[PDB]
Amino acid sequence: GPLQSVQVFGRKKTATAVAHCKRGNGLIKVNGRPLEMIEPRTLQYKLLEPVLLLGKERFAGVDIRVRVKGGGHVAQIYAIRQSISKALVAYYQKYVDEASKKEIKDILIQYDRTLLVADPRRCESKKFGGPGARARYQKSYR
Amino acid sequence: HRIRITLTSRNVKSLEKVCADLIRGAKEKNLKVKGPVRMPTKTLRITTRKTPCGEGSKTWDRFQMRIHKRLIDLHSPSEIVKQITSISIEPGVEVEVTIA
Amino acid sequence: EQMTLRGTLKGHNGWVTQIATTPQFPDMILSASRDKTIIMWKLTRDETNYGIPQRALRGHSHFVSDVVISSDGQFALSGSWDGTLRLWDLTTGTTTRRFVGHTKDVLSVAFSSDNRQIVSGSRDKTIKLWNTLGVCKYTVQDESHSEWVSCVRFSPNSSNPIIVSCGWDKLVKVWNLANCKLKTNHIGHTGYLNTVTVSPDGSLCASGGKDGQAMLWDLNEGKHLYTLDGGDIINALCFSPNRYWLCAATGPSIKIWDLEGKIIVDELKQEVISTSSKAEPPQCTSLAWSADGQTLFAGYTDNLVRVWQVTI
Amino acid sequence: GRVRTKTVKKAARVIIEKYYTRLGNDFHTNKRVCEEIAIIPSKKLRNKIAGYVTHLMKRIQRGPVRG
Amino acid sequence: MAVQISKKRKFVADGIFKAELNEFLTRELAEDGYSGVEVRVTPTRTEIIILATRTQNVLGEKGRRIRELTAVVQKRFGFPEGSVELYAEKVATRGLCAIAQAESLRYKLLGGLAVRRACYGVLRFIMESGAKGCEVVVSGKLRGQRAKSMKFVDGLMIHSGDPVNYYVDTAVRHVLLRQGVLGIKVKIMLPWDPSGKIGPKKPLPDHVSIVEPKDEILPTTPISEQKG
RNA sequence: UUAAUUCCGAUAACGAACGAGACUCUGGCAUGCUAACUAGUUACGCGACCCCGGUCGGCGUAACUUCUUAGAGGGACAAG
RNA sequence: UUCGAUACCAAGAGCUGGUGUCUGAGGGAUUACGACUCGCGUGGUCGGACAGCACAUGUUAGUCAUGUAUUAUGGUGUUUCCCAACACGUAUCUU
Repeated sequence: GPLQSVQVFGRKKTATAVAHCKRGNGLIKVNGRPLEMIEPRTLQYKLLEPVLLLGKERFAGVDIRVRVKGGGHVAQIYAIRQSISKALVAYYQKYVDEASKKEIKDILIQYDRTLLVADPRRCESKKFGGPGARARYQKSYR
Repeated sequence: HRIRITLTSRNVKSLEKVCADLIRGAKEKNLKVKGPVRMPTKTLRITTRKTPCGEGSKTWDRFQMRIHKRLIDLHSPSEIVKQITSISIEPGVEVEVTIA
Repeated sequence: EQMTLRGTLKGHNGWVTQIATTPQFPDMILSASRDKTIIMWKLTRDETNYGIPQRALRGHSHFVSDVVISSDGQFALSGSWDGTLRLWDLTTGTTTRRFVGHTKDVLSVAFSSDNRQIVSGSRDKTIKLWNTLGVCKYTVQDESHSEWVSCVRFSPNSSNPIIVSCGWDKLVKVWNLANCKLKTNHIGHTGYLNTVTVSPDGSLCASGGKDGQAMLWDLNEGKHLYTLDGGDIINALCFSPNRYWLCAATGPSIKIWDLEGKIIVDELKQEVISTSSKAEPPQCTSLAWSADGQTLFAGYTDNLVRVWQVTI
Repeated sequence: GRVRTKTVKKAARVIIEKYYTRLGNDFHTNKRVCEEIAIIPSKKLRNKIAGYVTHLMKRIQRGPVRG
Repeated sequence: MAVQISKKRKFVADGIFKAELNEFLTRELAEDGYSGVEVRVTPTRTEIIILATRTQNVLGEKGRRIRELTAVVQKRFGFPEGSVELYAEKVATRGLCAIAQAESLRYKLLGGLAVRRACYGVLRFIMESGAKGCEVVVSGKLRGQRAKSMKFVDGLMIHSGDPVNYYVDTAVRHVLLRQGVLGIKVKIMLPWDPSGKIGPKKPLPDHVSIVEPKDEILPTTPISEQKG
């Protein structure tokens, strides 16, 4: 069979995750490791959210290679859970039924919006006279 | 044949004028040209106190100076683009040409 | 008799702006919306939905202004507000070629009868026509519209290789494709012109403006025939491919006239009255005849396409 | 805190009184009309002017506009 | 070359060169009607353009002053001989140069024209030159030992925002009088012109201009204009 | 009523100016555009290993611009 | 059951599109020439149309101006370095 490749990303924080979706059998791996080995393990289910909800029936046609950079631990975990979900929606509209994508999008978006839409918040700048963005140094009377 | 022109300026649209001028030159003289590679900008940042003395409320100035860089590669002998690079020199933009 | 509704098509998120029908695939339409998507459909004519969206043609920057099918059925040319055109194949909906040169918004696009010429009307005072490999053949700005060239339309009867142009300076301009130059101006209108459509027999043209007066000019001659006061603003005009009917989108209603006796054949408001509680109704934006002229599609403002059929 | 200043309001009233026949109910078309007819020097000001134009004109029909 | 300064240190060195040069020319040619400097580093040349108003005096006697200034600027800044060619250019519409007015007022006040009469005299020259509005402040020890600040404004003057950068031309100066330093602050708001000669080309970011419609006449009944 | 002498209303006041707002820099969006051996990707050939595949910041040059860079425009207005 | 339109191929036709032969209408810089500054060298700037031609000369224009070779203010030919048919001009090769 021919080319069925799509690369889609997911940002939540300074971090970014990019997922290379392509036809094969079901295999989802982040910087080599399977999704059971990406740390911290406390956020196991947060990575399994799109798998657990869409089922392995929808994933088993294609394999995804995720690659991550920037930000921290929680950030990159919210980046990868976004990246694989967005990649599959983008795949399932470009190469198979438009009703199939409509089915996926409506299921994912109504459980939680953050699987598709990035949270636009970024660390606000510091200004003089204070140790953070808004908190100020201690003024002394008498 | 791999001549490289590095255009550097504090003004962006004056840099883009000279950059868009040299590509027009290379194309109208029938030469292989790698488009302008926008190298990351550098922000010369100096933050001073505002008061000359000591006894004003603690206020700081934040002086910035952005410096911008394009480089355009050309596969041609020296003396053709020498005549082009000599054309359209602005007071703002700074040109450095290497041969190999 | 009359024209009656069955149901609506739900596949757009922005306002549907234009529809393009092919005589080869009567269970397939294309509709251009006020998002960056052109929806190709697959019409089942079933109970839950008359048609289901089969394909999403994405890859524009702004609102898609016009969509036009080829005679083949394997090219759909589209024009958008980013000044680009996209010649696309409906096999997958992937990109083949894109047109650049127009500066402001491109408003209306059109193919030739031989699928060998493009022509584009824009918000800059220019009618640009292209070869099929997306380089500018000719632009006309000199003896052209002083305001926006809203709509441009090529000859169905190209024995006179003509083109008709309605703009925002309240004239219609007829041009010779021999040299792409001005032949006759059509002065008489009282407001900017939205649409101009040529009769499928390629003999006379109907011009619909703001005021809501549909004027029939001649193309055999440079002369006027008669007028049809639809009442409300005429958004989009469409002509019956078999019968001698006009179909005009007079604001929130589409009124179809007979031209033999100047009387309304039928009037079409969606009497499913939804705006009964203080607001303007969602109005029809464009409309398209099917393969035969038995089935009318009408694109409306509220992200809907309603499909009417002549019952008798 | 979306109170339009005298600049946006006066510009809107002057644009309608001179060019009533072009401006309509749609925000996006009369954004493009105001863009062409008025040499407005910034994009956010053009959007705020165009915004208030398709509020005044959407109430002219209802009736008794004063200014 | 061998020392091979970074772009950061090079561009700061280029800036400081202009800073010390502007200081030198302002100190010397203050009483010769000098506007400003422009530095074109032509291929193996350094073509310094001096903007003046009375260009015969910044020129000297058979170009004695220019040859004098070329010799010392070559000597201090360590350029090679011949690679430093000065060019005196008198500015058109001197009235709209803040430095020309501030340094002229200075040499009137220390000359012996009255403070009130000097300020009014400069103010009237600027508004007839065609500035949109001007402001001349003269502060220091006026009419005895305790110091005052006299403020002479006529026309429009803006104070806040970015347009202050390219519409308001300023000049702060000191004059030597016997009681002490008199501080001068001259502000000139420039007029806008699409030409870009005397003022800026960017119109004020809230000055909205409306095209007036062509008062045409509607065609009552359909006509046509057939040709070929 | 507004963040605001910000507007609408009342109205012997009408029409304006400075400050406010606009403006400038930055933050976030583009699977659209112009471009990248001083950014990288997807393939591809060789090379190592585990049992055709898996991993490779091991190597090397055909497509490209999603990922990175900085230019232009688009985008949001109380618009629905 | 006769009257006129529709799914197709054969007889060549035209058109449009590709390709590009060719002239340059033009478009530009700068340097020719034109000036203004001059410290005498440049510098600034009109950037080929504004610039001048030698009565050389492309045409004729009131037949009255002139004072009847005549230069009217025929106002257009000679003539520098580039990109040049959206100047849709046309060769050839094809749809």
